[PDB]
Amino acid sequence: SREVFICDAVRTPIGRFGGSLSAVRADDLAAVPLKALVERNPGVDWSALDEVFLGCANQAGEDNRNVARMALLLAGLPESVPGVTLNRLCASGMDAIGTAFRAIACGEMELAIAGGVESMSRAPYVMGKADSAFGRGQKIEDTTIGWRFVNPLMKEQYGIDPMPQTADNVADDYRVSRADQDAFALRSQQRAGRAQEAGFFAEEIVPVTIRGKGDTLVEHDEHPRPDTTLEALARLKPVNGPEKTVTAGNASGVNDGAAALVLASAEAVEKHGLTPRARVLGMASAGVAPRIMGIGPVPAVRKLLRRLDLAIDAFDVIELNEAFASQGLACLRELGVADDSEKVNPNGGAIALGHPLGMSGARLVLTALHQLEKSGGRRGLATMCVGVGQGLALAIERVL
Amino acid sequence: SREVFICDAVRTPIGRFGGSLSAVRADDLAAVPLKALVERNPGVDWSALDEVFLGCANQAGEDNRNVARMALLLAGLPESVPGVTLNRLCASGMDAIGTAFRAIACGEMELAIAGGVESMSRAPYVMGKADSAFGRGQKIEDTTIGWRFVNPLMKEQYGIDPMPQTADNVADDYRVSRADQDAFALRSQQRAGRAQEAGFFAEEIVPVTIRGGDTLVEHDEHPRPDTTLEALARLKPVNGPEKTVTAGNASGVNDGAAALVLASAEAVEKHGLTPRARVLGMASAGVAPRIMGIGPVPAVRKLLRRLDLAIDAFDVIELNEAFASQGLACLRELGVADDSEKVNPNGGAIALGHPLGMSGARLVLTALHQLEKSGGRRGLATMCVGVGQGLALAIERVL
Amino acid sequence: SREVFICDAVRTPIGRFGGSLSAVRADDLAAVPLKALVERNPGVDWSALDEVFLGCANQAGEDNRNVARMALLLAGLPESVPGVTLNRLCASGMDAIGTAFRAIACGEMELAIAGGVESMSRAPYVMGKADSAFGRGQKIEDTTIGWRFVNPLMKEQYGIDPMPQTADNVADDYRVSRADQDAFALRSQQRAGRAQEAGFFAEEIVPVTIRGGDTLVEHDEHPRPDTTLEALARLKPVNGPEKTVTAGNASGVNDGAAALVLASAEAVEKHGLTPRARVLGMASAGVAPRIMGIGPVPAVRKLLRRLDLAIDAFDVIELNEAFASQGLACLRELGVADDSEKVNPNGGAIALGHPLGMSGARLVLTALHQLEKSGGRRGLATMCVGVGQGLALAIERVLEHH
Amino acid sequence: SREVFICDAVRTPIGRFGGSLSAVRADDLAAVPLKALVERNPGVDWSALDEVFLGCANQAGEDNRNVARMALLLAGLPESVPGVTLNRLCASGMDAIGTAFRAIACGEMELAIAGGVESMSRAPYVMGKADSAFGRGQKIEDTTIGWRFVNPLMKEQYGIDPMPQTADNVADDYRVSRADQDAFALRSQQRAGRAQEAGFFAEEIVPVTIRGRKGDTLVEHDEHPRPDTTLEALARLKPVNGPEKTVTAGNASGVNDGAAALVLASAEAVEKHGLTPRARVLGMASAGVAPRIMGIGPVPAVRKLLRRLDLAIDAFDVIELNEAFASQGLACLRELGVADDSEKVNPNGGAIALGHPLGMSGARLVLTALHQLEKSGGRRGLATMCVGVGQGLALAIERVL
Repeated sequence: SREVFICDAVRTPIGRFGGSLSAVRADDLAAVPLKALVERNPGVDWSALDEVFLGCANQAGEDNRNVARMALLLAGLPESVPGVTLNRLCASGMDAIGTAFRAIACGEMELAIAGGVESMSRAPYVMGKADSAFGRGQKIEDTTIGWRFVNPLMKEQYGIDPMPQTADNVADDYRVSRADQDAFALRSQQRAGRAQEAGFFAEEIVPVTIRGKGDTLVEHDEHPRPDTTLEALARLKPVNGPEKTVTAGNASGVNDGAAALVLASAEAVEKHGLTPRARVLGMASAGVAPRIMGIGPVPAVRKLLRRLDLAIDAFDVIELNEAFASQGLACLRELGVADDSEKVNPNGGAIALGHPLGMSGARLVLTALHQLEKSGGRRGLATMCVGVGQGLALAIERVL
Repeated sequence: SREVFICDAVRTPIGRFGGSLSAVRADDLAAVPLKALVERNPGVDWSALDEVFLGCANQAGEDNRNVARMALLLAGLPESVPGVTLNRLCASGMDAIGTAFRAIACGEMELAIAGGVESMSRAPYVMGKADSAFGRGQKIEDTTIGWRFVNPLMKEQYGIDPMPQTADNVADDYRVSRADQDAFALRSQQRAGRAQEAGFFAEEIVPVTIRGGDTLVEHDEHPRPDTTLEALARLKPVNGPEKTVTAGNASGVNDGAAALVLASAEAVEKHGLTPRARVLGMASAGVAPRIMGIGPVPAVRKLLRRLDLAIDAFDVIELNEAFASQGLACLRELGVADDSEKVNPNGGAIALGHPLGMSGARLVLTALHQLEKSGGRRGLATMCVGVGQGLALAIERVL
Repeated sequence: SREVFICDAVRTPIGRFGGSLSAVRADDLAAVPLKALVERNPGVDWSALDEVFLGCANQAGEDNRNVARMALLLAGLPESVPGVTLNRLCASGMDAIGTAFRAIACGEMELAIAGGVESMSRAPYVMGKADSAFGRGQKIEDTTIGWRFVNPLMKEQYGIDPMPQTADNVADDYRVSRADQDAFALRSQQRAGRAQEAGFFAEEIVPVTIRGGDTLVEHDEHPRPDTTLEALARLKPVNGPEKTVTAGNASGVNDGAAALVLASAEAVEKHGLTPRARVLGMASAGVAPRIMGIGPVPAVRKLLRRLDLAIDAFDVIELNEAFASQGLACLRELGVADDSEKVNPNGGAIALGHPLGMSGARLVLTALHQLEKSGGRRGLATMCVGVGQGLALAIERVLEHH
Repeated sequence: SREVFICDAVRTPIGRFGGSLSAVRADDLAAVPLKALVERNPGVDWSALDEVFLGCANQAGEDNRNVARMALLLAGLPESVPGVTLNRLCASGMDAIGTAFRAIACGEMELAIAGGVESMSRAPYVMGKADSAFGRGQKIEDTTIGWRFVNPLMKEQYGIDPMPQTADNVADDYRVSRADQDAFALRSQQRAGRAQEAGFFAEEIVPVTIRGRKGDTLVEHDEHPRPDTTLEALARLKPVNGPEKTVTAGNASGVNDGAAALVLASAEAVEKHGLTPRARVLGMASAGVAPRIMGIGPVPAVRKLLRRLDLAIDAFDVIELNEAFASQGLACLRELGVADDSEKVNPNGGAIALGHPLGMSGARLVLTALHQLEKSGGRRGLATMCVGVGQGLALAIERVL
């Protein structure tokens, strides 16, 4: 192993479904943070960029045929730069970062961009080919979210629980009450409201231009509900019926966004005049039962911390993706961290900010690093649950 | 050094479009080699498997939402095993192996499976959402091959040349005659027919069970062993009578899957594995989309500069045969004879077909197979990528 | 042949594409005039209704599988009442009336409803089946307007000219200027604006209930009563600057339904109906598809030859205004002045819109309405048809004596 | 009401779903009987044809935008000849004949062609527009058979029972046993088998030629019959709607492709054009019933026609009762007072053997009733059929002496 440094990092705002980014093609959306990294670091010879690594969970729409390569071409990067796209659903953007990290760490590259994109607004319909002449069985399925082309052997053995059903399964199996879930969701809105007002998100964001009438600029996260009250949350009806616990209020949404980071060896930092902001420590993955996918981060974090020989206490910032309050609380309880820890999602998370699957994992690493710089903390841990039962964890350390 | 070894490696047969594997869902197809590797190596505690890495170029069909994880669950691997899917179009399967290699090389994992899948038979149609109430503008597009949801900025700047058009561009720009392309295609069919008859492909292949009573698919379906130079010389070019690329000097559209075991020294010792090769390294390069077939040249050169090796250092070169034109253009730029017996000794994709995600993994698997049969040392696997890339991966047989 | 009477007649307002009626399923929309006739004539034993005949040009969407029978059931008519749907594209609604007329005229039934419906807003996409395992050639086609599933034998022999191109072919071959087309369009907008202001259309219309709180849709959405000659003269032609057909001298894409009661002398007496007109007859004709707009000329001639009437025996002529070019070319062939006050006296489809299946029912309904207002005797309704047809239907107001 | 004659009449063979006619566009298929009427009757000035009327149940596919006019143009008929398409689902082709009849009977025209077409093989999929930006609710529906774009009000008030369910409802409410349904099915296959061997269908049929790189196929024979059907093979089939029900694939018609067309003429037109008058049309009547028991539709349609003509059912030498399902065939015969096994009912078999291309079937019933009257020397024929969403239609004819 040699050392690997995260240098510059930017993200787009995150839009609501059908919202402020809904007119931006996924490939063009993935380009925006790449173009911004080129314009923010003008001292770099971009023909020395070894690879662009992007996470993308869909890849059926405008993000088809390796959107990493589509996006780097659209962003103005030299045609000599290769690109590759990663799919670990919800954790694709974190996976891109770990994958760029491992490539640099064993000496195969010097300089890379890793991040992620999802346009859930523009997710297309898919239709299976007829497998016989004049086939009457064709159907179209929405790829915004959820299962399509269901394998009967998968449904039989593992189920096809929608994500909110998995979050109810976690609330049942780990005993996470409606009240604790709603209190977690309120803290995410409150912390994100304070961060919004302080300009913490504006420090992360690069704006998107919508060419419409006249050009407009998207600059603000659209998903947050900073006026949320505990009383409003307690009135919401659960997604899966009156005795369940998961609601639209204690869960993230469907969203659009992109993010990208520079990773570099020590030599690349010195050749290209980069600011090394953090060292990557490592990434680990784990499988769990698909029906309780939200608990994924517990064995992923434990595999990483065992190999790094570190306790959860060694971390000043923990970014635990808030796909659902039920699974966030259950992961914190298993790992021995207080429900309301100020070290965990200190500026709020996905319940406030939304969850464009491919982008989210890149956002978590980006914002952990950002919060370490503001707080003068040392170690950061980013972790998230993954559809069909996985977790992923990635640790960093601020450069002193 | 911190060595990474390729152990067991297997592949399905390769099916024609609408052919012998066309009834097998992409996810079930991917699961076939994973289940074969489990059954062939029962001394392994499979709960110690760190990751499944699969290449897949499409991911809109039965391969959606991370086919690596779908396939490992369908194959019977424990749910504790994570999976991730890579997309570098044509080279996805080679990228999977290189990615597993890097994860083990830097100490993050011990034991991985890497491979690839493509069901081009069962690739779906895609339809964009309406952006307006009562939208009249919707259309469906085929994802079997080629461009869909064309970005007009991509089309203006780099073009949207179909793969056979790029191959014609390489023929013109690198002066590769029709006659040279057709002779290359004939050698592929002849080398392939010999290897078939010798039972070489059968040693790589694990059979696919098709449920009707039940049948077994065991034989590669794409090869045309009775091909003649006169039969190739008579075909009309895809892009008109001036041009050189035909259906005969080109790969087709195909279905298949492959998977390899990769392991640290420690994992080999712990799980009683047979190490067969050491992975030396992988490199990628970009080129102009319009001549994507030349991608292997700067990828090979990047890898060989880092390893400190000349192209003559390799006993086997597996160069994907997407198009005879780009195969020859690459061989001539690299200083290797058109007809070299070191290059694709048992034939390539013109004969065997090209299920995108699978091909990269097949090239590594079969390079290692050929090294064992010949007593050679170093193998080089390389291939072009749609939208202008190349990938190269080098291996070395163990002593 | 016995006499056949038109009794009560009603229509929905006509909506724009994606406008005021765009949320109403085609079948529900067809039910609205049927239900209005039942509630307006509560005297009648509706179990004696012999048939519902509706026109509909599309029948792929919510109007699939015989919208006449769907609509009569949704309207609350007894399940004992049968229904049949007619498709002569643009003239389907007129054909429904003429078909009811003929059934009653040769004694096969006593009492019918005839009308038409179109929801061009909600027209679906269609997709051919794959003719081979793993077929790669599938596509989807919009059914809102225009050609789909094109037969190469039809394209080669007759062409697949879009409707506005056929209107440009009629303007070229019959020499109809841009300026005469624009002046014909202006007259339709002015005439319809006077008719709107007087409450003439409100008398035709029954409201559509939109479920949200519920709203009512009560007035035509398509008219542009502030239209000026200057504003029409500025519009760019559909098929390029050397052509004449525009958005302003042509009808639109529209939603609407209409229905009329038809009865024998015996049904009028038995059910206590008010007879308002007798049907004199219907005739159809084919022309070249490329000049479909001239269809009404041989249709009107064939009808008037059999009825032994000249064109000036008609107090009202409702000529569908699909395009000003073909309206003018038709009036000039029949010897009727471009600006006649007998022709479309309350304006036409350039103002009101053209929901294909409904328009033909609307023309007969509004011809009869105009006869009652003016004290006129005979009306003629005639319209052009896609792929080269014309249809013409003549009525005579029932006159009292002493 | 003056007299109206049926003159020449022809049909394609009936193909199976995805079978012998499956490569023929619906509009080209409809053109084949029209082209054959022209070639068989060169004594006609075809510029005097007043109208082509075709039945068609679907009209979403290659049959879109008035297939009557598309087909007469493809058939080579002059562009001066108008056409109109009727939709009464299963009865559309009978409706076309009645409609041509009524136009001639009240003096509005002299010479017409009437018939029907269905290509159930090539029926397309239909997809509703999204009613909102980025709508997630779109779906496609097969239009081969069955409900699409279901109205929740129709489902709540009347149901959306598929056709076989309606036939099970008729078997339950009218007490029609599985045994009687299978014996009815067997008689249809045996009668169609004898008619086939006798060349009876060959006299009705004009061939379709299909081209391609494997050469020409001449399609000449009905493909749906299973003349080797046995009672024990019928009795082994599993019912469509579960073990308690009676309707099977063996005691029901299928999904099929075909076209048919008939010449109708006034006395004067018969004279002027050198036509052979074969039958007088007596009349047509329609009736509604509950959609859930649509198979009983022919009972009130027949009773209404026979009341107005002042005829008893026994005045007919031939009854062509469409065999959509044996259950409704038998229920209708028992209501009209005609024996289950009558030799006057479907003497040459019916839709259980021959198939049911919706728009075409009603035209075939009238065509083949007239044919059987000519072979037998019978005087009066009755054609009747049930209709999806609860109708019947009945049409009566009289052989010219």
